[PDB]
Amino acid sequence: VLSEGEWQLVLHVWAKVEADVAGHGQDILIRLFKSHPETLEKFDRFKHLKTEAEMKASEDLKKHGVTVLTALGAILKKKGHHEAELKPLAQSHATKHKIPIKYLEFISEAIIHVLHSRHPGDFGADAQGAMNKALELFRKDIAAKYKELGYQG
Ligand code: HEM
Repeated sequence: VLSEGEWQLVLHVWAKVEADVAGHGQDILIRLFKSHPETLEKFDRFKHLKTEAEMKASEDLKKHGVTVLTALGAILKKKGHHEAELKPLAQSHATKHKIPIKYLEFISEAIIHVLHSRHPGDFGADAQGAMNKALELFRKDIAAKYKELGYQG
């Protein structure tokens, strides 16, 4: 469980992410799709994109970046009390999208890389540790829902 001091670090940087959700979304999806190409194959709507330049040019990709970050933001601001927000997400990602838990680990690492690139001053090692802990909590709760449904990972 994160302390109140650790949640503050998390939400202090997230308030900067929120100044430009779309640019953040874009960087994070592209980082993920380049680092772990197998993730790109889950998206019929993106599968055609072959280069980084094509990814950067895609308005639909940018739109879906905002979608993801806005959902994640709603969860982070619950400070761990995120039952109502998490449930629908695990359900669709386990059963409809077929997303292994391992990919949620990949996208976590993309989020931490981009926050460190864009926000060094607010994202020192103490902030990075807090954000890793929040993302682990997110992953741990989703994984429990997966298990229930028979999809664990
Ligand atoms: C930070 C974690 C993630 C969050 C907050 C998240 C959130 C969302 C949201 C809110 C939607 C739209 C509503 C829905 O269908 O449930 C969505 C759709 C989807 N997500 Fe995620 N997602 C996450 C991770 C991922 C990852 C890691 C992948 C694939 C590697 C994935 C695959 C998908 C797919 C295939 C769709 C449907 C897109 C479409 O065709 O419209 N998601 N996600």
